[PDB]
Amino acid sequence: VCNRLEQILVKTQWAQSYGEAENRAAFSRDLFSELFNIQGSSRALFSGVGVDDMNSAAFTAHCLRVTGALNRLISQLDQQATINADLAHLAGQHASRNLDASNFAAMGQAVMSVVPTHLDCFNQHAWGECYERIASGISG
Amino acid sequence: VCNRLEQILVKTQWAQSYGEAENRAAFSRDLFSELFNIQGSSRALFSGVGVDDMNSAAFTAHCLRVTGALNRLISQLDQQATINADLAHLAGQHASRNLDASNFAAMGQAVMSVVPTHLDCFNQHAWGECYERIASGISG
Amino acid sequence: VCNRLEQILVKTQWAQSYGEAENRAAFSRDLFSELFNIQGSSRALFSGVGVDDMNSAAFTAHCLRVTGALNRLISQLDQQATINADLAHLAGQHASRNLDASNFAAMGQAVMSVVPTHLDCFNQHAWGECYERIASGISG
Amino acid sequence: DCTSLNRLLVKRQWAEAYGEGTNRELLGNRIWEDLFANMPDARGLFSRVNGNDIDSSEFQAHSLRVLGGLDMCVASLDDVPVLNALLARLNSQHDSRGIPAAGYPAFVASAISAVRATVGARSFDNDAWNSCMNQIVSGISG
Amino acid sequence: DCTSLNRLLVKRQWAEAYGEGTNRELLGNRIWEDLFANMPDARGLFSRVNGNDIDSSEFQAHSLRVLGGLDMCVASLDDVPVLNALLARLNSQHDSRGIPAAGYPAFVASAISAVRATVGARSFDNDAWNSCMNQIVSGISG
Amino acid sequence: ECCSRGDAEVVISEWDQVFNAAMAGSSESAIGVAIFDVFFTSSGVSPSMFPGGGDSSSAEFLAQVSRVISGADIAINSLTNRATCDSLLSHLNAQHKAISGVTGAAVTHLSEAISSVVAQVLPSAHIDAWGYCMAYIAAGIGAGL
Amino acid sequence: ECCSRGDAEVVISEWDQVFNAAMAGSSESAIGVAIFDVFFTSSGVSPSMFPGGGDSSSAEFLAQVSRVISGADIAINSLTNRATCDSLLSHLNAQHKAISGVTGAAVTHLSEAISSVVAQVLPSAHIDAWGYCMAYIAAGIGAGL
Amino acid sequence: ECCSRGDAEVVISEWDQVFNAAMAGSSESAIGVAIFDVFFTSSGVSPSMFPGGGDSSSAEFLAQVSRVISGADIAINSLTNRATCDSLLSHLNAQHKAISGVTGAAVTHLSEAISSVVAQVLPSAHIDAWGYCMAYIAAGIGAGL
Amino acid sequence: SSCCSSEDRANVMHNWDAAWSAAYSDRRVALAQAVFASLFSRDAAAQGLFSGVSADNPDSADFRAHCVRVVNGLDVAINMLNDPAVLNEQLAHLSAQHQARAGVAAAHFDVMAEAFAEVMPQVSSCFSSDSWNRCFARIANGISAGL
Amino acid sequence: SSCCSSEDRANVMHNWDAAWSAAYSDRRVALAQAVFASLFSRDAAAQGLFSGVSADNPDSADFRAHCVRVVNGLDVAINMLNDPAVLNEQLAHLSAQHQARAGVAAAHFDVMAEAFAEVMPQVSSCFSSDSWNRCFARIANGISAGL
Ligand code: HEM
Ligand code: HEM
Ligand code: HEM
Ligand code: HEM
Ligand code: HEM
Ligand code: HEM
Ligand code: HEM
Ligand code: HEM
Ligand code: HEM
Ligand code: HEM
Ligand SMILES: [Cl-]
Ligand SMILES: [Cl-]
Ligand SMILES: [Mg+2]
Ligand SMILES: [Mg+2]
Repeated sequence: VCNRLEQILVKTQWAQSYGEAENRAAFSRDLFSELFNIQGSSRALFSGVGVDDMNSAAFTAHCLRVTGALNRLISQLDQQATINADLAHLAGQHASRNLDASNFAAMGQAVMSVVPTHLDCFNQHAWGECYERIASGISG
Repeated sequence: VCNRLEQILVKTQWAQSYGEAENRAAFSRDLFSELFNIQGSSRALFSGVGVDDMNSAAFTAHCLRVTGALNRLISQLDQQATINADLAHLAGQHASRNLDASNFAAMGQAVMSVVPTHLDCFNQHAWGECYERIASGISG
Repeated sequence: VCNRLEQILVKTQWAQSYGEAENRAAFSRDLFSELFNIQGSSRALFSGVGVDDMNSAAFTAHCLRVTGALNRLISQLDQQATINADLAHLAGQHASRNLDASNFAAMGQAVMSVVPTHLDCFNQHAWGECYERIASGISG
Repeated sequence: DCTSLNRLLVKRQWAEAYGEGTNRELLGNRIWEDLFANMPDARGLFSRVNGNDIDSSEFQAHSLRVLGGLDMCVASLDDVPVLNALLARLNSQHDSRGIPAAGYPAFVASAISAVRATVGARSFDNDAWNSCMNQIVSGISG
Repeated sequence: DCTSLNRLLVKRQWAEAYGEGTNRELLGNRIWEDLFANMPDARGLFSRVNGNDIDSSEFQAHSLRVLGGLDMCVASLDDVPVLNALLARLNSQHDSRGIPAAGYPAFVASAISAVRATVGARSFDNDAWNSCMNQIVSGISG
Repeated sequence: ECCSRGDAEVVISEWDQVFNAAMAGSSESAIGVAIFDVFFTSSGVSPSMFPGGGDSSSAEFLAQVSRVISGADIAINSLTNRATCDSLLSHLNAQHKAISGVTGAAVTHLSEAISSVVAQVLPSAHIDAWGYCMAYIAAGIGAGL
Repeated sequence: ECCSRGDAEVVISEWDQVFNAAMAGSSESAIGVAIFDVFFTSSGVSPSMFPGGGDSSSAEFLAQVSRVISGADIAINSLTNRATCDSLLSHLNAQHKAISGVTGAAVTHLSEAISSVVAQVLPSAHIDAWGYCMAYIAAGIGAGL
Repeated sequence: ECCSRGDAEVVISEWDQVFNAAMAGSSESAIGVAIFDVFFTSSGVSPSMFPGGGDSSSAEFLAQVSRVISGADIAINSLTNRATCDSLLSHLNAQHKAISGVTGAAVTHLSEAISSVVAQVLPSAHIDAWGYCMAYIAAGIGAGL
Repeated sequence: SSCCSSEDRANVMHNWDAAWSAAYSDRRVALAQAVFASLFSRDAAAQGLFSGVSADNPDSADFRAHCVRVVNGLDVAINMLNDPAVLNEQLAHLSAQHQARAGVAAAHFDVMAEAFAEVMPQVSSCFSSDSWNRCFARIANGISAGL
Repeated sequence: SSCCSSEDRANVMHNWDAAWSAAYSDRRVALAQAVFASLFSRDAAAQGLFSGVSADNPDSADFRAHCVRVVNGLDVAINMLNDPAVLNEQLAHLSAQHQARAGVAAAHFDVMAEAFAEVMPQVSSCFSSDSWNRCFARIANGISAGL
């Protein structure tokens, strides 16, 4: 899943969206705003990171950690052993959260709803495949 | 499928993309360009509408007919009996083309790849549901 | 000292400088910067208001208190009994500081060095007279 | 008659005149200034909402409620059963307030002039607006 | 009552309406056009200053004197003894000119509407303006 | 020319004024039924020749009305690109050639019903530009009929 | 936030509208005496606790009014720099801690008198932004009281 | 201040110059391994304390390098919003508190390795602004260690 | 109780305006119908309070007209967010109207707020939940004052 | 007799406007009081002409009101400098009023001009003396015509 050509599209399109965002904190908060608006039940999962105020330093810091992780993963899509190790590390970090498939699906929808609004060109399928690669690794 | 609230999102977002497009012919040609780039085998289906030259009057006219149909359908999502009749009419128009599920899936990907690049805000799920409503009606 | 006509010039020119300043904190800090540059020995008098860092919240707050006092005094130059009472109050606030005539003279020079750089028109004599009115009241 | 094409015109022109929230107050003021100039004794009916000072917060809130009432009716012109239920309620809200029957045609004239002033005379259709406004006030007034 | 806070509001709004010399004529014209529309027989009182042609030099100078008179009173609202001395003189200047008592409330309405039109309805306070204008005209009119 | 670039721009602008952000998506049926009412009166064509027999309470006819307004929309919006417009019109022409009892005169009546209803909902409409451009549309749809 | 940057800008703009080029320097006493009148009524605080016993004919009280309006001016004008504002408020807090019989509730009443008088002289005032920002000011001056 | 808004902007700009459109996504590993090489030399810390034992041929260590460069990226990019940056640093601090044998001095050495490698790949780097801002970062990560 | 700021009001007015259908009642009815379905699911007893508007048949003209009135009332209040002096008179008006309805209580407004919070992200693009929550509270608290 | 030019009028109107207190009478009273003190110092007999306004007590409300009237009259005239047709009617009006006061003579206007020339540089920033002198003459000569 997420072949070498699909990786080219996703790397290029992430560079043009996240990579070129003038306000990285706002981009990252928007991701979570879309997530909560897609699946209201997800919001409570973030009670440990100041989610009651999405403009808080605490919540913004969480959002930046997440898009930074997306960035570091996208950078390594082509390095199978390295990304597998990194995905396992993230899986460990999410293990105690008792997430389910609907949660990962909602995050995929959020990513794929925010990203194209920052682009002139977007490839839905490649993004679905490479998001699946990441989600499956983190779900563990 | 495609509930009354989802219809609000899709109507609003179609209005803001197609509805506000400065070059409707270009928007419509872009849809088909993305379709062919997603599923190369779809291109030959359009041999009767001058597809060898996507900038031709003949092919552009086809593209405009298609986005005009998308527009008239989106306008009637809330009028069940009317849209059902219109979808049946379109189903008749596509019956002899021996299309398959992969073709409808590829068109959905094209629509959902072009539309958000014209928007500040896009709701993936609502678009998937209402595209499914239309596709199922046309597939017949 | 500081006659009714002189008051007109000073009120008008204060309105056009302080009154129109886009950055009141910067205007007020500039006053004290000029004071310290005129009389280096004055700086230590302000050790209780964070003067070691002139950009501190503590020092900026002091500067704003001072130009606000200049403003409220200038507003009452024409109300003899009221300004006399207010000047006596300020005199009480400065009594324990063991200030001398050279200190008041240096502050007058600072005021009269900052103000005209914000004006198209400045009347030196009227400013000297009305500054003297204020200084004499505060020196007590 | 307030025909289907009349309703289309009135809806579109109302949305232009009222659709942006700022200048809702400007539209309302146009109505009341005109109405009270033509019918000064009408001002007294609004004593509870400070009709002597149309610029007061109390009157301005009343003015904006009136425009919202009109908006509900215009938005529902194509759905007569809903429109009738809206007018039924408006009727209850106006009965036994000592409102003279003449107040309604006066208000209709003031409202039409206000919309006309807002959207411009060249695009305007007095016939459509009168027909549709008369349908509305017929449901409200005794 | 024309209270301390009323006087503060009237002073500030008057200074906005009258404070720049150009458009003093525009403010005056708003008053006279309104007054003579509401009270046509008032026009006759101004025959010596060419009231038939409000745009004439003679009438315009009169108009600007009136506004200057109002300015003196507004500027002095906080100083009742000076205000009373100003009104005393204005009274002398209006007595035995055959001015009907009704002319004063009419002028007050015209002046308030003119100021309101100039400074905008959203910032306006009709109560303050009426109270303070009534203090002024009470000193001028018989 | 007849239906010049300038005429076309006026017509497109006025169609857009009718179907603006507030009205687009909600008013097509009412506009369309009104166009058909004027058409039936001027043309003498039988409602029975249409899906749902011209009955505005029938979903089959309402869907027909949706198609007609959309077809008109597509042609109108392409008036400034004449080569593309000619192709749209040729497609519509083929569709009507396959239908018994469509005449050139009747196509003219429908085109003029579009113009007249537009002028009813938009009093300021440039009736001349609408005439010239709807005549160009009618000529294309009605070719050989 | 409560008293956001946006709220602060509105409040500063409105205070500037009251104390504009025509009014600044001439209207402080009248505004101040009115604020004190509303404060005395709402708070039940004795005028005798103030210089000149709250008598508006007394220069000692008029000078107090001048100080209070100026203090309010300085705090209000610093609302967009929260660190500086916090310091101004802490200084005022120390000054009121040194004064017997200043309560937190009374500080709230005075802050609300400022807002209410502003709305009386400026009908268009954003009463919500004034409430939020005057509450922030009251919290700082009234801390521990 | 130390690491002023201006200093922060310089550092962010220079980090962006290193990780520009051509280099971002492809150079992190090489930059990261070099940072670790300088760190191990200056700090005397055992490679064995790291995933994959500090072996650049091991995917476990390469993934660690990816995390470290990304963590640095996130902190650096937030330098102009101090409240957000403080929170990021507090999170990193908690993570390192949970790890045996992380010292304050070692955190300083790693921060200085970032600066030194940046200056090696970007000769024009403002070494002072890097020192001030990396010291702020080190102070936060290394708090209580 | 977090303040509905100038910035929050801008966000809410933007979300609201962008989703508004200015010429037709169908969209506002659909919005309100979804809110009421949520409210009645969360608090089954609340439905009885609406017996005067045929709540038992939410698709009825009677109930659809109620939906229009509710969404209108909220539209007017939202549009007054930048003029709170006027807002206060409007909310006092609405409060009086709800005081006149036996059984309507402040607790019901909390449930209504939950219903809007659920429904708005389904009809509004780039919906700002925190700003909505704070400014809805500003409005609802004004209506529920005195009950 | 040097002409009060368009440029002079601009200068005078600028100096005058910049020094004006638009909402309060205290400044214009202070200006006029200084002018009268100068006038009466220069021409002691002139004070008797002002017995009807308590000139013997320049701080009286009666005299302060006169000060307001004089500064008002000059303010109106200055503001009419760019519309001389209207100015001429105003100065003719003022002339008639001064003709009605026994003992007021053209020579007094020269002394008044000296008084303004002395006082204006004490109240106006970047005061343009030549433009003031020419345009004051334009105004004063209009009032003093016929006496
Ligand atoms: C598939 C893409 C995802 C990525 C790249 C990602 C990344 C991250 C990162 C980097 C952290 C911080 C780890 C740390 O330093 O402690 C984190 C924490 C967390 N993530 Fe995710 N995540 C993803 C998906 C999800 C999903 C789908 C959910 C649930 C809807 C979720 C819920 C959480 C929670 C609850 C935390 C802990 C917050 C806390 O510290 O209280 N994540 N995630
Ligand atoms: C679900 C969304 C779709 C819509 C709204 C749509 C609409 C239309 C319309 C309006 C026409 C012209 C009918 C006429 O006037 O004769 C058309 C023709 C056609 N469509 Fe589609 N279509 C859709 C999907 C597809 C898909 C998924 C394919 C295949 C990949 C496809 C293949 C064709 C072909 C081959 C024609 C005939 C072209 C010709 O005349 O030679 N369509 N479609
Ligand atoms: C003549 C114009 C002056 C004005 C209007 C003025 C005004 C003020 C004001 C308002 C305060 C704050 C009082 C409080 O709230 O506690 C203050 C404090 C002070 N002033 Fe002045 N002042 C003037 C001149 C001077 C001069 C000439 C000096 C010495 C060079 C000076 C030295 C001080 C000191 C040392 C403090 C106390 C700072 C502290 O709290 O530690 N002032 N002044
Ligand atoms: C199409 C026309 C009209 C509409 C849509 C309309 C709408 C409204 C609305 C929505 C209210 C508030 C109801 C409530 O919540 O209690 C109201 C109140 C009122 N209306 Fe009308 N109205 C119209 C015409 C008139 C006319 C012509 C008059 C009288 C000349 C009038 C007099 C009043 C009065 C006196 C009130 C009550 C004010 C109060 O609260 O004390 N209305 N109207
Ligand atoms: C606040 C209200 C008013 C003010 C401040 C005002 C002021 C003035 C002033 C300053 C003059 C010139 C006096 C002079 O130098 O002789 C004047 C003249 C006059 N005013 Fe008024 N006035 C007011 C209201 C009215 C009203 C209500 C009327 C009648 C309806 C009126 C009728 C006249 C007439 C007839 C003259 C004489 C015109 C002439 O020179 O022949 N005034 N007024
Ligand atoms: C400007 C003039 C006209 C326009 C724009 C127009 C447009 C259209 C369109 C867009 C369709 C749908 C084609 C399809 O997808 O199959 C259609 C169908 C049809 N039209 Fe027209 N038309 C016009 C005039 C006429 C006239 C004058 C008649 C009758 C005498 C007519 C009779 C029909 C019929 C019977 C159908 C087929 C309905 C069916 O069975 O599917 N049209 N027209
Ligand atoms: C928002 C609320 C308030 C503001 C802005 C304010 C401001 C001030 C200022 C600027 C001073 C002058 C300090 C100095 O230079 O020594 C002052 C003094 C004073 N204030 Fe307040 N104040 C507030 C509330 C109160 C309240 C509620 C009380 C009474 C219960 C009070 C009682 C006093 C007294 C007695 C003095 C001292 C007068 C003296 O003897 O010098 N203040 N206040
Ligand atoms: C500026 C200085 C530093 C930065 C930016 C930094 C950053 C990081 C980051 C981002 C992580 C990943 C956290 C996670 O997701 O679990 C991490 C982990 C780690 N760091 Fe650091 N670090 C710094 C200094 C140090 C130092 C000086 C040491 C050693 C003495 C150290 C030892 C470790 C270890 C052992 C781990 C855990 C690996 C694991 O088992 O998952 N770090 N660091
Ligand atoms: C911000 C939220 C709300 C708004 C804007 C709102 C608005 C309105 C409006 C405009 C009316 C029509 C008033 C009339 O014509 O008398 C109404 C009626 C009513 N409301 Fe609300 N409302 C809200 C919340 C609630 C809540 C939480 C309840 C309790 C469950 C409630 C219960 C009622 C009832 C029982 C009626 C009367 C229905 C009838 O006509 O029989 N409302 N509301
Ligand atoms: C440009 C210069 C002057 C202006 C604008 C001016 C203006 C005025 C005005 C507006 C009045 C009030 C008229 C009324 O209500 O009857 C007045 C009154 C008078 N003026 Fe002047 N004046 C000027 C110069 C002079 C001079 C040079 C003298 C002679 C010394 C003079 C002597 C008087 C007297 C005696 C009165 C009557 C005072 C009273 O009310 O008892 N004025 N002037
Ligand atoms: Cl909808
Ligand atoms: Cl002054
Ligand atoms: Mg108001
Ligand atoms: Mg003229």
